[PDB]
Amino acid sequence: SSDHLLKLSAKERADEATEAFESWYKSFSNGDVILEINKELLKEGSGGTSPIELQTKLIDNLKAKFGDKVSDDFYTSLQASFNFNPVIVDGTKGLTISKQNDDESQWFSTWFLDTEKKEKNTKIIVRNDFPFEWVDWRNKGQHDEKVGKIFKNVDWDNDLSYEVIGIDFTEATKNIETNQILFVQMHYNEKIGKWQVTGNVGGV
Repeated sequence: SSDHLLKLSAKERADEATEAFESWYKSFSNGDVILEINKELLKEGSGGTSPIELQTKLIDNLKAKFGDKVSDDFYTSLQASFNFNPVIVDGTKGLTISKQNDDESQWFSTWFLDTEKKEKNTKIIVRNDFPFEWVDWRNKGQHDEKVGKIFKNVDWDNDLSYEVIGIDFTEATKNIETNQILFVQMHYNEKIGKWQVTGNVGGV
């Protein structure tokens, strides 16, 4: 229904969104694999098989796993996030995602991703083992200095399509550069009638 947002109360929305997030976040198991290359590909630059290919095949697979659950700009933003934060096979590291951007924010889209092994890896995976908590942007986050401004793109004061999630990286570990504490926004999709996880993220 159209006014589904209008009819609901703030807590009902917050809860609806959070539940949607969980649904996704838990629509797969910790550590499931999304890009695998044969062992053979580790050697040389031959076979490659090159960033735009890896980035692509990766994104393709992702789209197939997730579907409606995330907004299209989500994939969009992630692919943009490469470009200068490339996917490659490294002689020691094997297959990995290299942080090469002075822009910290370009790295932010990589938050949910990791490598099976720290040396000579062949696989790329997802993690759902982080603590997450609903956040009150409209009243708390938006004014909160240091990150009150990471979300410039939403009105907040007049817009009901968007809500914010907070994630805690303090007592967990990754094989690639890590951030600590990030926020991700959910958008209610009018056409679809459900919440989606956008590619809009930030906050160090």
